[PDB]
Amino acid sequence: KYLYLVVS
Amino acid sequence: DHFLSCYPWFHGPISRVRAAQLVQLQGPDAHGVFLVRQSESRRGEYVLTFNLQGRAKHLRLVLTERGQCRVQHLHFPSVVDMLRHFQRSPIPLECGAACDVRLSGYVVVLS
Repeated sequence: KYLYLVVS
Repeated sequence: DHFLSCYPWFHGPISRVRAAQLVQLQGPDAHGVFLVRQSESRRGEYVLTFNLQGRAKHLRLVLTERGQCRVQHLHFPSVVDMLRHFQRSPIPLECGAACDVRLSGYVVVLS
């Protein structure tokens, strides 16, 4: 539903 | 939410479906076009709705009382600075360089 950001 | 009203890309309390159709209207050529809106399911919060190869995505934005904009592990002084950052650097997704998406233009609010 809502977008998840990822860290390296 | 009243303080963001000066910006032409802020649409206020429009719905997720309306926002999705606004940024999808021009299709995959509108890759990167965005708007900002209040969240309708988690009231008090805001959403960055943008076009990713013709599909609409919704990124949550949390605003401190001072106006600072927190996006998960990212912090910015303002939503404007958040927008300018993503105009220059890709939104960090798992697919990395394979799904490079930077914010381009914006949908002007229907006022």
